[PDB]
Amino acid sequence: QCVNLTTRTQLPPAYTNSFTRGVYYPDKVFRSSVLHSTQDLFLPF
Amino acid sequence: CSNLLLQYGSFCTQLNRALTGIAVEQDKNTQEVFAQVKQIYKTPPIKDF
Ligand SMILES: *[C@@H]1O[C@H](CO)[C@@H](O)[C@H](O)[C@H]1NC(C)=O
Repeated sequence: QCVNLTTRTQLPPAYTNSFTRGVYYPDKVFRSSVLHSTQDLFLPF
Repeated sequence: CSNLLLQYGSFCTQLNRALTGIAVEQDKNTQEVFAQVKQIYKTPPIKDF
């Protein structure tokens, strides 16, 4: 059993700007004071 | 191939640095040869030498 919502006031989808977000560690290795380059799936700035 | 090449960024940075040094050196050579004097003299209109 499950109920479907009926009261909705919907607008067109909104957008914003993601800046310098979405960076994650690409490995389980400890590096200190190093400028490391990588390529992977990332959110563009 | 570029993803595989990413681990040779040190080598490629070295190469680009060397070539940039060469280019700056060429500009320096031309300047030190020709720009000995920074007063652009112009010949007199009359030719009585
Ligand atoms: C929600 O209501 C019923 C189930 O209660 C379902 O069959 C129906 O597909 C849903 N309505 C819409 C617009 O999707």
